Amino acid sequence: QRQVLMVEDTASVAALYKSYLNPLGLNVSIVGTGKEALSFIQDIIPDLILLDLRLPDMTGMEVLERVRKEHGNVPVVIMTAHGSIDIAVEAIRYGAQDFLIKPCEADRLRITVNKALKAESTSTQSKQSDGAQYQGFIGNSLPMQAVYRVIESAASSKATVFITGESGTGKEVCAEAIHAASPRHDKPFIALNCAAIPKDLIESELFGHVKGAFTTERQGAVEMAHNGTLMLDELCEMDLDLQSKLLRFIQTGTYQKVGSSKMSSVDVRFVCATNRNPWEEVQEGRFREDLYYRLHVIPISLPPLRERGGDIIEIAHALLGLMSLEEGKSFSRFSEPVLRLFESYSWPGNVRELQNVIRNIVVLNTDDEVKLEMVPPPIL
Repeated sequence: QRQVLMVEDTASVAALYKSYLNPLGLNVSIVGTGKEALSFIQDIIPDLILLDLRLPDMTGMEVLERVRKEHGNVPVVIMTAHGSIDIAVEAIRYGAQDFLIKPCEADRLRITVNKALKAESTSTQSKQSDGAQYQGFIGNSLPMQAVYRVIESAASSKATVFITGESGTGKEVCAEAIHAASPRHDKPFIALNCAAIPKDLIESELFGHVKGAFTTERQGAVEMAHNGTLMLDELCEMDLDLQSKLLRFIQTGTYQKVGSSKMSSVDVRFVCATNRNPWEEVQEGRFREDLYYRLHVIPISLPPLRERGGDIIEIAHALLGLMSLEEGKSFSRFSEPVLRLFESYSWPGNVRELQNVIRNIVVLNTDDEVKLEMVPPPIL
């Protein structure tokens, strides 16, 4: 059983976060001081440390320093309030793997923990900027609460989940949430983006191929995903010929590797996503109607940023830390007039536009605080 050490001196928060992790079937140990965390580690090296920056006997940075003096590999995820993004960024620079903005929600914590444990000891590869909060999957606006509700109900079912929403609204992270809350959480999570692959290769990427299939026997997504979750992202980009083979695979669980006539089978739970209107794609003859009704079982609609109220403040704070790290700067807060302006703007490009705007600010300015004079058009 994997071990997570939670260094958290607020007992109610530690209990809440431990309850969030219940679906993952882990051994979670709570300590409330740096002394007790370091004592634990002398005996048992955990598979992950969740480390609050604020502790009664020493700072979280001091814990991190003392851990890294003897343990260079154990993953550390920092838990921080808005007010300590400056310290969270310095913690990453010193040797921590990611930071989580508090308060945290159940799905975001499960995704972060599951990704940190699988990265160490096989799912689709992941890095820091792939973290849930940077993709917009953070906050407790009513529209997001509706998403979390469906994830919780659906995760335990094998029924296919069909995710819609504009580009950059959190659809891929929503699929990771389903996986982490499901009984398949410890099995592979495989995401294939159907737009990211050329058409002459996507059948091979999905179903594998044998040696000399086209100008050695490689394993496709369906095989990598066996007993786990297969996510088909940007699914409406798939061509009609491949759609017919996908429908056959969904119905029968059977497939052929490219270049082979041999029949193979796997057991996957399906999630898919599109930023198109899927029924419109059916009406226009671009998407098979039978495939639509086969897949459109448990629908989830991600709300755009303009419908999510105060969530934008949380995402912006996460991204300010991420862009400071990426661009070698030390921004850690926004002025209140900047935040008011971010709340009034409708973000037509959703999280990608938010990332762009914050990156532009961080590249062009050197400050600890984002001020109104830094905000580009068309925001102001």
